[PDB]
Amino acid sequence: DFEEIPEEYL
Amino acid sequence: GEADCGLRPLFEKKSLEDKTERELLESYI
Amino acid sequence: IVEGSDAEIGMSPWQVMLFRKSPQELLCGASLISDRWVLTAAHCLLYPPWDKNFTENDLLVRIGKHSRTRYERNIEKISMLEKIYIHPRYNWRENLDRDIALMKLKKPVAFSDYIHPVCLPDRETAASLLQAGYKGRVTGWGNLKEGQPSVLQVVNLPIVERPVCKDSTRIRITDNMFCAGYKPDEGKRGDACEGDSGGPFVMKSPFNNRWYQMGIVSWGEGCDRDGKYGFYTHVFRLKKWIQKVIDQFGE
Ligand SMILES: COc1cc(C)c(S(=O)(=O)NC[C@@H](O)[C@H](Cc2ccccc2)NCc2cccc(Cl)c2)c(C)c1C
Ligand code: NA
Repeated sequence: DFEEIPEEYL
Repeated sequence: GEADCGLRPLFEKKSLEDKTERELLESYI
Repeated sequence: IVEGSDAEIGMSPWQVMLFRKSPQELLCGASLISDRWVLTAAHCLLYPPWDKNFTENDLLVRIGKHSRTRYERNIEKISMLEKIYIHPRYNWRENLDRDIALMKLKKPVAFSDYIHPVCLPDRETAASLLQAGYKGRVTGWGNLKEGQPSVLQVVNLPIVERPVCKDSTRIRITDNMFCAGYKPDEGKRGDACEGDSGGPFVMKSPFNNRWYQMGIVSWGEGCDRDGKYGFYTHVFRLKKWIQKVIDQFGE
């Protein structure tokens, strides 16, 4: 449902 | 607290008012 | 937020989204009170009855946002948590007494047009503004009805007389809560709703033109029901605890 956030944040 | 707290760059800092803040002021009787 | 309206851009630059890492989803609202401290409701982080007990690594905070779902490139900043602090006397068993928590960010967030801290009240600002009839403002990306918003929603709601809050519910109300919302007679409506919790109830001081966070969205029974009110954590009453954690654990 949400736009994927940049991988760095995960 | 912080020196600049609660002063919004796009409103208070520029002296612009948002569309309903006046509803709050009008309630502070 | 029920019966609110779309926020203006930069209207609530202290608004924070509490974001679950996996699966990627909104948990709650929150507020920015300095470059490294974020305020939210304890129950957003800890609620045993529903097996909720987040640790630092489960969570992100998204600051500077307006859209709920979109990644707001060049506008929002996403921060990792260094440490969570739940009020030691948060009452999750009975009534969410002291529904407050602090989150320390790993790194300072940079302030911008879209990212800016809210003030915490002094005793005098609280004494002066926390009065029945006086309106505060609640923002959040929570449900629109007891679907979901495209953008940050805003509603202004009057503080309600304490006997009226008490008589609206079977829940035992404490001095660390206040309620807000219109009465059935009053002809206007609005309320927080699910997903809005942990977000700020703010008031603009007519004395110094600054926004103060007077409440934290804590609980209600349904959303926008007639004869019911939203309940907010009373921030000034818990301010000693706030300062204690920051003095001790802040740098
Ligand atoms: C422990 O005390 C409570 C626990 C729950 C789980 C509930 S409830 O009936 O479930 N309602 C609260 C819930 O709808 C949310 C807050 C919440 C969410 C998860 C766990 C605990 C609390 N209410 C959000 C909200 C809606 C409308 C207005 C406002 Cl101010 C907040 C209530 C009232 C109390 C006193
Ligand atoms: Na209500």
